[PDB]
Amino acid sequence: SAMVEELRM
Amino acid sequence: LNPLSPDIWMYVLLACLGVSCVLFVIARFSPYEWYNPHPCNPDSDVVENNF
Repeated sequence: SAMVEELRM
Repeated sequence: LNPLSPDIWMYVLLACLGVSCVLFVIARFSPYEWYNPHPCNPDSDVVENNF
């Protein structure tokens, strides 16, 4: 969740 | 620009590009750079970017 949240933005 | 030999000039340009890019990479992994603009109102968790 952390990587996705800070990656897609 | 004669003093520094043409080697170091291009080395420095490439180093600047690489350092900026790795800074950008570490910015995403950073925990606290996400700084919810205008935290005067904590109403919404608008987690937004910098760097």
